[PDB]
Amino acid sequence: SYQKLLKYYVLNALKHRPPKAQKKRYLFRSFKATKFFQSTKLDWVEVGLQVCRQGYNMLNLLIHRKNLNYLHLDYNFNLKPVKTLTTKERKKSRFGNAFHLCREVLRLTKLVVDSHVQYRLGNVDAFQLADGLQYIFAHVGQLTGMYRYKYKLMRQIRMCKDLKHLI
Amino acid sequence: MPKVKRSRKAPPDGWELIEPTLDELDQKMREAETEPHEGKRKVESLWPIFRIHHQKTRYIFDLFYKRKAISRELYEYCIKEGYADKNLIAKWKKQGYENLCCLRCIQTRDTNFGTNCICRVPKSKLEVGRIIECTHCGCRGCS
Amino acid sequence: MSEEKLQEKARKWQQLQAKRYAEKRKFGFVDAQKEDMPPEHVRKIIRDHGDMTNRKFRHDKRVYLGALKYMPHAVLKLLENMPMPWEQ
Amino acid sequence: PFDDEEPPLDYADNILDVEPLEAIQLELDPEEDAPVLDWFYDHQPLRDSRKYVNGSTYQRWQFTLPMMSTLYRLANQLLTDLVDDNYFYLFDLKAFFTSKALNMAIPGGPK
Amino acid sequence: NWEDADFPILCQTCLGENPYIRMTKEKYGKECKICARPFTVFRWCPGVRMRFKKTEVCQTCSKLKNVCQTCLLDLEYGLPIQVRDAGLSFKDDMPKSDVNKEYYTQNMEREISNSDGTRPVGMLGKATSTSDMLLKLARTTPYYKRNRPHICSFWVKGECKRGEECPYRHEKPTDPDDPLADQNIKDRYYGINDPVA
Amino acid sequence: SLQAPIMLLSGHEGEVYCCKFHPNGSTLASAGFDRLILLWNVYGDCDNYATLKGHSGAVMELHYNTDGSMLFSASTDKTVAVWDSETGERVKRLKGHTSFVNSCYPARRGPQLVCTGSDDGTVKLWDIRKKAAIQTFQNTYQVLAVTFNDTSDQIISGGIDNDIKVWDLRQNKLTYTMRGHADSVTGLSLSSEGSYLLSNAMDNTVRVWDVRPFAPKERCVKIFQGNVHNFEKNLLRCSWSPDGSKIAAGSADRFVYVWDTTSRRILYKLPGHAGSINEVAFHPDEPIIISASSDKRLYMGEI
Amino acid sequence: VHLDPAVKEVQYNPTYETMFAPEFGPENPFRTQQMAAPRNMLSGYAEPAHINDFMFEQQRRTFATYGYALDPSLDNHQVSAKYIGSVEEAEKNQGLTVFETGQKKTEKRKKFKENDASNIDGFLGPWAKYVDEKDVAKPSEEEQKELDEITAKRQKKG
Amino acid sequence: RVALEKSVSQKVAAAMPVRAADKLAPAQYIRYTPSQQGVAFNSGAKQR
Ligand SMILES: [Zn+2]
Ligand SMILES: [Zn+2]
Ligand SMILES: [Zn+2]
Ligand SMILES: [Zn+2]
Ligand SMILES: [Zn+2]
Ligand SMILES: [Zn+2]
Repeated sequence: SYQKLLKYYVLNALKHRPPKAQKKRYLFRSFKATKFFQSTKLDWVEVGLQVCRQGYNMLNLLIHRKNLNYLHLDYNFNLKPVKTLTTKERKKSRFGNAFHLCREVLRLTKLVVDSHVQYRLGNVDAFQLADGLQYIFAHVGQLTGMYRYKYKLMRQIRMCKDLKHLI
Repeated sequence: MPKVKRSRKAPPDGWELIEPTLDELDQKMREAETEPHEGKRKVESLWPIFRIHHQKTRYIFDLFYKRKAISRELYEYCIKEGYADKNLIAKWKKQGYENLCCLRCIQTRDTNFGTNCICRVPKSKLEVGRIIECTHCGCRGCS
Repeated sequence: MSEEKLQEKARKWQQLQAKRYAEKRKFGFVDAQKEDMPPEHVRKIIRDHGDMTNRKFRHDKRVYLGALKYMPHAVLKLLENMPMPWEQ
Repeated sequence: PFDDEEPPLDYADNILDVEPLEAIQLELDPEEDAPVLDWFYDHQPLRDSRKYVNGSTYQRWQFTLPMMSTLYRLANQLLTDLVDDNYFYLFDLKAFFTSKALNMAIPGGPK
Repeated sequence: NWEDADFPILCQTCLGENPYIRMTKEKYGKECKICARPFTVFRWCPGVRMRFKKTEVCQTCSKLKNVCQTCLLDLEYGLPIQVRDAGLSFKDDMPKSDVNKEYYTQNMEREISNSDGTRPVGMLGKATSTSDMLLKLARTTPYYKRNRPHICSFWVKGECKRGEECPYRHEKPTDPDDPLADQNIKDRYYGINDPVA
Repeated sequence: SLQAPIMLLSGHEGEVYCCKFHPNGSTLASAGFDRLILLWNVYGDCDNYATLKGHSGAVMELHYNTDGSMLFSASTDKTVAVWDSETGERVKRLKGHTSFVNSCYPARRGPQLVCTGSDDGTVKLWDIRKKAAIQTFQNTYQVLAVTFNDTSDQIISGGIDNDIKVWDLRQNKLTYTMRGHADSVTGLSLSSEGSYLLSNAMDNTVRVWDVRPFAPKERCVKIFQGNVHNFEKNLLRCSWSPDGSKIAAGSADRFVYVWDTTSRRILYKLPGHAGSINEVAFHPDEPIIISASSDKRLYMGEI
Repeated sequence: VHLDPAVKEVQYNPTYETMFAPEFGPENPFRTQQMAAPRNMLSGYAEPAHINDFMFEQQRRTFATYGYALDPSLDNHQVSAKYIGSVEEAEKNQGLTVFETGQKKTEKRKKFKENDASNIDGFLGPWAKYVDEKDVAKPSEEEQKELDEITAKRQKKG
Repeated sequence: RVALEKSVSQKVAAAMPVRAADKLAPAQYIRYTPSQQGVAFNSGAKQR
C-alpha cells in the first residue's frame, strides 16, 4: 500500500503541466444574477436531505416521462422492475452509464447524508458517525456499485484501500 | 421544543422579557410552514412566510431603535440566531424605504423590465384607487 | 409670462432634473446586491413540491428535468462542505 | 441506514427541534493550551477578529508564536520528526523520476 | 427552420392605445399555432385594463396571408381572412395535411429568404386590384374590446376568492348556443367556415 | 476639403453633450453623459490618445481657450475641473455651486476668467488663481447657458424665463434684458468678432442677437427655423463657423442644420445620426463639422 | 436635384438642395395605404430610437395613469410641439407627469393599521386591507341562476 | 474573413453551452411608424 501511494504521488508530480491561465467562469455567480435563483443559509443536514429528495425526483421524473411505469426507483436508489418484463419492455427500459452513474452518485450521497441524519436524530453516536463515514469512503465499491458503470473508478477504490492500510 | 440555538453561550441580559413573544412568533411561523395549499394560489402560499418574517424583524427593530429597550449585545444576538434579518433592517434605516416588505420587492434583477415591484409605488402616484397585491410578497403598498 | 406660471415651470424643471440626474442613474451604476432570503421559503417550496405528482405544479415538471444536468455539481459542493466531526 | 421503502425524513419536524449531540472536541488545558482554547473548535475559528484574519472572505491569517507553538504541540500525532530532507536522498521526487525514466525500481519505492 | 425575427407584425387595436409600449422578446418561446415551427414570441401589455396579448403565429404565416400575428385579421382592412379572400381570389391553397404543410412551408420560406423580406409574397399582385365591398365595411375606429381579460372561471362557480383583486372579468360569458362561439384557430386562419366571416 | 469625407468617431458610452474643436483645429476633445472626455486626433486617422477622468457628473459644458492650451469643462455635480490640453491633468478645480453646473465659458484675451451657471439660479465669476468665487449673481430661476463678450466686461445668461440677461461686471447690475423667446433658452454662443450672439430655445426658434455699444434697442436681428426640441428636454447648443458665415445647431430630430450667415438659408441638413443631436462644431481652418449626439457616435462631415 | 432618391448611405457630405428636393412627376395609382407609406417590413417603418429611459417611462406612466402624453414623432406636421392623448385633461391639469408633485389632493381611501409587530395575529404592516372594499365577490341574485343556466347548456353538449 | 469568423463563432457557441452562463441587458428602443394611420388608432399620433 505504501509503494502504491508513492507511485500515485510520483504520477501526480510528473505529469504536472502548469495551471494554464484561463478566463474565470463563475457558474454560481451567473445563476444568482438571474431571476430564477434565490439565496439563503441552511443547516447542512437540511440541504443534504433536499439534494437527496431532488435527485430522487429528477430520476423518477426521467422514468415517468419515458412512460416506464413498470420500473421503480426506491428511496435508496435501487432500480427494480415492478413485474416481469417482456422483450420489448426490456429493450425499451435499458438505461446507459449516465443514468446509472448519476443514480450511484446519489446513492453515495444518501449514505453520507443518512449517516448525518441518524447522528442528528440522536440514534447513533459521534464516534460511530466518524467510523461510519470512514467505512463509507473506504468501501464505495462494496456499498454502491459505481464501478460497473464506469470501471476507471478502481483507481480510486484501490487507493482508498491503500489509505485504509496507511491509517 | 424551542429553536435549537447555535451559540451555546447563554443569551444576554434582557433575553427573558422578549422570549414569550419571540417564541410566539416562532410558533406562528411553524403554522405557516405546514398549511396545506388548497385554495391558495401557487405564489399565494408563500406570502405568510414573508409576512411573519417581516413581523419578527420589525419586533426586534422596534425594541432597539424606537423603544431603546435592548442593548447592542442582545440585539446582535437575535440577528445571529435568526430572529431578525440584518439586511431588511438596513433598508428600513434608509430614507424612503421604511415599511419595506421584502428584499425581493426592491430587487431589480427579479423583474422583467429591471424595476421594483408596484408594491413600492406610492399610492398617491397611482391616482386611480386600484387594488394591489404584489405577487412576490402579498403587499399592498409599502411606500 | 406671469410669476405663478414661471414658478410652476421652475418647479417642474427642478423636480425633473432632480429625478433624471439622480446618483442612482449614472452610467456605470451597478445596482444593489441580491440578499439572503428567509430559510422557510425554500423549505415550504420543497414541502409543497412533493413527489411532483400534484397537478398544480405540472408546469415545473419540465424545469426539474433540466436541473438533472447539474445534479453532479450540486453533489460536489454538498460533499465539499461536510461538517468536520468536532462540529455539531 | 434507512430501509429501501422508507420515505426520507422531513427536516422540519424530525431534526429541526432536536438538540444535536455532544461532538468529539478534546478537552484542552486552560493554562497550557491558553491562547487556543477560546476559538479552537469553532467552524471558521477567528473569523470576525481583525487582528488574526481579514474579514469574512477568510483568506489570510496572521497568528502569534504562542498560537503557532500550541497548534504545533497539538498536532504532533500527525506530524513527523524529520528536521532535514537528507532522509530523502534516493527516495525523493527527482530520484523517482530518474527511476521511471529507466527500468529501475527502488526497494521501498514505486515500480 | 426556426424563425428568429425582430419586432413583430401587429395591427393598431392589438398594440394598444398607448404610444409608449413595453414588450419582451423571447427568442424561441412557443411554436406556431399553424406552422408548428417555433418562432420569436413578443409580449406586451396593450393598455391598463387589458390582457397581456402575445404573438401567436410566425412572421412567415403572416407574410403568406397578410395578417396580424395575434388577432389573425388583415393589416390593411382589418377583416377576417375568409371575407378578404371572398372579396378577392383564393389562389394561395396552403395545404392543411401535415407533411404537405411543412413542405410548402419550407419552400415558401425559402422563397421569402430568397427575396427582400418586405412584401406579401403571392398576395401583392392580387393586392394591387382592391377597393371592393370590403372597404365599405372596414372598421374605422379601434375595437379595444378584444384586449380584455377572460371570464373568471372561479366566479362562474361563485367561488372567486380574490374578489376585487382578481384581474379577470366578473361578467357574462357568451351563450354557447351561438354559431359565433366555435371559432377554431386554423379555421380562422385558412379561411374555412369562420362564423364571424 | 481636407482628408474628411465623413468618417465616424466612437468610444462613448452615453450621450455626447459637448465637443469642441482644437484652437489649432488639428486635434479635438469631446465629453458628455459618460463622465469621460475624449480626445481624438482629427488628422491622419482620427484616433483618441488622452482621456481626462475626474468627474462625478455629466461633463455638460466643454470649452477651449483662445490658445486652447487650457481646456475647462462644466459637470453636473456642481464642480468644474480645469485640464490642460497637454498631459491631461486636473489642474485647477473650482467648487462654488449648491446644485448642478449647467454651463461654463472662458474669457479670451483678458486675464484668465471663467463663468458658470447652475440650477441654484446663480451665475459665478471665477478667477482661476483664487480658489473662490469673485462675483455671484442671484437670478431666481435655473440658469442654462452663459457666455462672455470679447471685451470681458459683460456676462450673457440664458435661463428658463425665456429672457437673455446681460450683466455688467463693474456695476453688478442687470444691464439688459432680451425678449423674443417663448420658452427656455438652452444654448448661447458669441461670434468670433464679438458682434453677434446665437441662441437655441424650446420656443422652436434659433435667434441671432446683436450686442453693440450702439444697439437698435430691439435686437431680434434674425430668426431661423427647422430645429426641433421634444420631451427629452436635452440642452441644445449652437456654434458659429470660424468666419461667421455659417450657423450650426443640433436638434432632437437627428438633423444637423447649418444656415447661411448672411441669407439665413439652410446650407446643410445632414443625416447619419440615430439619436438626438446635442452639439455641432466647426473646424477652425477647414470646412469640417463635428456632430455629437445621444447615439454615442461622432461624425466628421466635410464640406 | 443631384442625387438618387433612395439607395442608402451617401459617401460624400450632401447639400440641402441636393438631397431634400421633392421627386418630380405624379404618383402611380398602383399602391395602397400600406404600399404608399414608407414601410420597412409589412406593417410599417421600424428604426432604432435612442430615447432617454426616464423620460420615456415618465410619459408612459403619465399616459397609463391619466391618458395623455407628448408626441414622440420625429417631425410630424412640422411644428415645435403638441400633446397626444385625451388632450382635454392635459391642459386641465397643466400637463403634469406622475414623477411630479400633484395639483389634486383629495378623497384618500381608508385602510387598517396595526404597525407594532407585538400583537400576534393582529399585525398587518403593509398587508393592510381597505376598510371599504371587501373580499370574496359573489355575483348577484339572478346572475347566479343565469350562470347555472349557461353551465347547464354547456352540459347538454358533451 | 470577418464574414466567416462570425458563422464560426455561432457554430462554436454550441460546443460549450454554459461555462460562464449568459448575461443580458441591452434593453433598447425602436421607433415605429404604424403605416395604417387612423384618427383614433394610435390614440393620436403618427408614430409610437
Ligand atoms: Zn414584499
Ligand atoms: Zn412588492
Ligand atoms: Zn410592499
Ligand atoms: Zn408560422
Ligand atoms: Zn392584431
Ligand atoms: Zn374573478
